[PDB]
Amino acid sequence: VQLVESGGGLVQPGGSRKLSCSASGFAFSSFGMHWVRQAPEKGLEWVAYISSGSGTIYYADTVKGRFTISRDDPKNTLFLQMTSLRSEDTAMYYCVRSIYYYGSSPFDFWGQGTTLTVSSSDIVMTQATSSVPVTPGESVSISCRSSKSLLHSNGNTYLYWFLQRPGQSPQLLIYRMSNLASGVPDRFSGSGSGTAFTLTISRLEAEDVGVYYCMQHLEYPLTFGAGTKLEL
Amino acid sequence: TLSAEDKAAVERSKMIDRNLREDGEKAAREVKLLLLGAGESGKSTIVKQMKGIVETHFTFKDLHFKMFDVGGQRSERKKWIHCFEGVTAIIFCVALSDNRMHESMKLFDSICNNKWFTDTSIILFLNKKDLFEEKIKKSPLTICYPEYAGSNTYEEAAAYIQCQFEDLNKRKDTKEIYTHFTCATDTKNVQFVFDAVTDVIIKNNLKDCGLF
Amino acid sequence: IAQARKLVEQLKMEANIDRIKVSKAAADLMAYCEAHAKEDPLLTPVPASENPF
Amino acid sequence: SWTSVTYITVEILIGLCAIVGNVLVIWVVKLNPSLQTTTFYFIVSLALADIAVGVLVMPLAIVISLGVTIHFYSCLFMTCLMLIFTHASIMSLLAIAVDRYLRVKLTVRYRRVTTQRRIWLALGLCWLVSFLVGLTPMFGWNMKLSSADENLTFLPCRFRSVMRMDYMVYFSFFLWILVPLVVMCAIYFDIFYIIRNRLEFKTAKSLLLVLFLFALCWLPLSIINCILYFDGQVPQTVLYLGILLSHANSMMNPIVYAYKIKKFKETYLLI
Amino acid sequence: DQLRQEAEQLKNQIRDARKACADATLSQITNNIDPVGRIQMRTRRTLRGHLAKIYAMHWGTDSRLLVSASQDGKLIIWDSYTTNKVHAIPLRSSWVMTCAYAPSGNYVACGGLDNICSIYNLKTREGNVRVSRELAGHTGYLSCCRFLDDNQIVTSSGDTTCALWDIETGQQTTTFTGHTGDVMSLSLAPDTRLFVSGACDASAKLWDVREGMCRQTFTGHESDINAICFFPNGNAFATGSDDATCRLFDLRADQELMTYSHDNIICGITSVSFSKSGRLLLAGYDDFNCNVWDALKADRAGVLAGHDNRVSCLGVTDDGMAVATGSWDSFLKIWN
Ligand SMILES: CNC(=O)[C@H]1O[C@@H](n2cnc3c(NCc4cccc(I)c4)nc(Cl)nc32)[C@H](O)[C@@H]1O
Repeated sequence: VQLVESGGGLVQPGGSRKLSCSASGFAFSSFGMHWVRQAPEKGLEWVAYISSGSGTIYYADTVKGRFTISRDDPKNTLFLQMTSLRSEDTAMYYCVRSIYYYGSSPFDFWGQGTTLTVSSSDIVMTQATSSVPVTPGESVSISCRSSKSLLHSNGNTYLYWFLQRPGQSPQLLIYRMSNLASGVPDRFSGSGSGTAFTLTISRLEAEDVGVYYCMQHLEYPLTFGAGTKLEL
Repeated sequence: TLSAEDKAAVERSKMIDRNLREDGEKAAREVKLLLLGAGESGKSTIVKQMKGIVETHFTFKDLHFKMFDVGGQRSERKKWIHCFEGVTAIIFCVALSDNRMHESMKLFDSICNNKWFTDTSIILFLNKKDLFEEKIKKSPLTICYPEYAGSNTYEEAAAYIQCQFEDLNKRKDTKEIYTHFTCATDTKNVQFVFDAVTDVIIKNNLKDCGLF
Repeated sequence: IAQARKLVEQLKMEANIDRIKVSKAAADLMAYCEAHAKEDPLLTPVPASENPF
Repeated sequence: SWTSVTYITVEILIGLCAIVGNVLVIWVVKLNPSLQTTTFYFIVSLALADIAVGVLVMPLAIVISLGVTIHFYSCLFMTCLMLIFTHASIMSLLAIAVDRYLRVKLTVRYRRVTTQRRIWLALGLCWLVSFLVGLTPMFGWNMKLSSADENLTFLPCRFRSVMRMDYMVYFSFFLWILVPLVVMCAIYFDIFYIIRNRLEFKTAKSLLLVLFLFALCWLPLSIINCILYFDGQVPQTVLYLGILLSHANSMMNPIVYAYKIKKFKETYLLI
Repeated sequence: DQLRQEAEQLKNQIRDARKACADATLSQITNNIDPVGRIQMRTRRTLRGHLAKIYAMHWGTDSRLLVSASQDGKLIIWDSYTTNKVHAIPLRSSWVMTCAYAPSGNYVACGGLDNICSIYNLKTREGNVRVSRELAGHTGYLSCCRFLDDNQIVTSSGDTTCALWDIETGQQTTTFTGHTGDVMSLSLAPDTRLFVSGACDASAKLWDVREGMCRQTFTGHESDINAICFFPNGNAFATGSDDATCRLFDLRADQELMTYSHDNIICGITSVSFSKSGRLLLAGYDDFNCNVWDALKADRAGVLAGHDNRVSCLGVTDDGMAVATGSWDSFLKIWN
């Protein structure tokens, strides 16, 4: 599996940039695609979404109607065409795949990201800190809080725990509050109830370091946490 | 009341429904022909002559035929034949050489009498014609079927045998028997199957309308 | 000499077999169908609020 | 008078029979899922056309005869409803004929040309042409176009008071009753010639019964009209006869189309 | 003769050891127990989407997942709460006679007239369903794939023999011979260490999946046994013939406990299932309808009658919340 984006670079305000997400190694015509962004040293922020067969298209209310989403299914190429760019659209943009059926892991593989730089109601999720110093061998607990109860009437609690190691792309750890991902080490565990959510990492190793993230799926627009960074 | 993910699930369920319907349609334009017959009856000869369970797929004049051979059945308990309802026609093969003829006759009676094959026409073949006479000269239907009292020639005896197999049909009101005699060497074994399936289908169509 | 030998050996083990009888195991089926009667959603139907279909 | 009472009684009994028969046809088709294919789509379309010709056109016709002082236009509406439903039954019969011709003529290629969508599209086209032909009179083809009395607003309702005769003759009959009959005739002649050449008097008997009952029930009232138009004269009892013959075709169609299919014969006997 | 005399007196005196210790019939004791009345079960969900006859069906282990295998070469995994199709798998052979669901929800095995038990993997990294392992090695048609673990499965065949395979290597790990006809069915025990098989020689037999041992033989019918299942506590098993008789045999009492036939029945049983309490022994018939029999008094306590062709497959969930039925008219109907 290899998602890889392009279309990054410096642009002056008032212009219109465009990004492509070439996929190689999976069935792109059977996966919904999210565009996520991340401002420099601030944190993640969801942008847009396009369900399989180009039917359902959603945007974030910050740039709703200001961006547009395109998709080529027999060519495997996903496009985001941005129409007007202020000094907040500058971010590292990621292209995430998402399959939706009973029991899927719908934020599993994240793309490598691309840098875009511009020259000069909704659910709020709060993370408790910005830096936690720790040594290997010490079990760490991270926690984040939500505005509404994420526990739907189905029984599913749509909270997602990601990890972003320094210099890399994010990686799904938990996709449903207490559900591990595809091939992550079983050292990690997620728990909590309705609004208070804690991720416990026992037997911390040297690679576990990086900025952790919590994100609700319950409501579009998808809202990310502030980002707890484990320090060593 | 649908959650953010149930909406995409229902979209996927609907896409699966669309794919199932559109592949069914494709699977319902294909002519299903069961292949039966006794051993060494030319089943093997016909499948090669034709343009576990062994399926032979061939296209003839825009008709796509799936001919299913169940001779490989280790033990023909035939509690699996009901799986062959709907088949356009049962191609039954017999050889004048092989009283294996009396074995073929009992099999033909069995197939025609089935509650599962009362509406399905039977295409009976006596394909080979190069060794069906050199035996008649030396021995007619008297040796196997004592009752025959006709001329011991090819045409007379062959016609009598054909008639005696046809006699096995116990209800000629619903189904029909299409018999073939022309030598297997000529490539017309398929053409005859094509005409018969065309006829079977034309009659099935008009019978549903009530015209028949 | 060894064609029906495995058949009579299977009949030897079918001679030496647990003999819990037709009235020794009769009260075993009545005990299973009685003591689990409240958990069966087809014998005693569930109320229409706990029905997921 | 006795003639009026007889005409009313016969009309009501015939309509009741048509409604009961078509309702039973629909019950039979819906009870058995095996009877839900193209041929049964056409049959049920004819069944609804006949339920319309028996439920509204039967009491619509009784009202027209009584001649209550209902608005000039309210009467033209009653007449147009009768024309739309009757022309719909006739078009369903021409559809069944064309479906049979296609099955007999397209052979195997039939199912590759006839899909469900095209079936609903042809049934709808037939009902739409029926609506157009029956409602044309409200758009100018009314006695009002010739009346020097543009001020006649209230009148007793007579089919004569609101309908122009030339239409019921040159347009309704010569175009939407005679043409269906000529095309159904050629279709069934060819269908009998093909089915015979391949094989059979059972095929010959069904087609002639159908063409025998349509022509017999749609020619005599039509010629009452053709004569009246062209300066002739006709007893009132003859007029009642033609009307009853048409509304009787309405009830006869079920027994000669739906009960000819062995499957519908088997389901109906079971029920 | 000597061994024929010894085998004759062995079978007759072991039957005499059975008869002399046979105290009474199952109904003679349970006669005073009250009946359950009329279990009028209603169709809640009507799964559609198959366009051919449906030959077999297996529930998921979570009482919600489902597989249905049809004649048009399609295997469909249904979400049975919202009537949604989770998966649709094209089948190398349209001649599908049986299908199974893994007890972990990971794999799905399906086979038939092409003598090959295909095993598919649903939880992949690519998001499609690829064929994991085609178990080949049978000389005839296949029936009753039954998963033991994700690496273990027993499959019956028409080669008069059943086979315990090994999905990792792909070989026939254990071979169970002893039938004289085509084994039409098998049902795994709830403890997953034994199984029973019914064949076309009018006789079932209890086999051990560990040693390949012919532990017990069962007889009593006049025709072939078409389907089989276990009493949910794993101490009795009811079969269904073309004799129009469902029969309940005890694995320890070595004889048939009781017969489940009615005089009004014309045709034979195609499928057999057990409710979760073991109190409703369901049976699909060829008369286009299944009968929910009270398994202790043998009275038809209800008739599920919604199909337009012959019933082909039954399945009760692990909690007992439903009864999925499937027939040759391409419709699975859930009954609650
Ligand atoms: C195709 N037609 C139909 O379907 C319906 O037409 C109705 N209908 C046809 N003709 C008449 C008629 N002719 C009297 C008449 C005609 C011309 C000129 C003069 I002056 C007088 N009088 C009446 Cl009371 N009804 C008629 C009948 O109800 C049929 O159902």
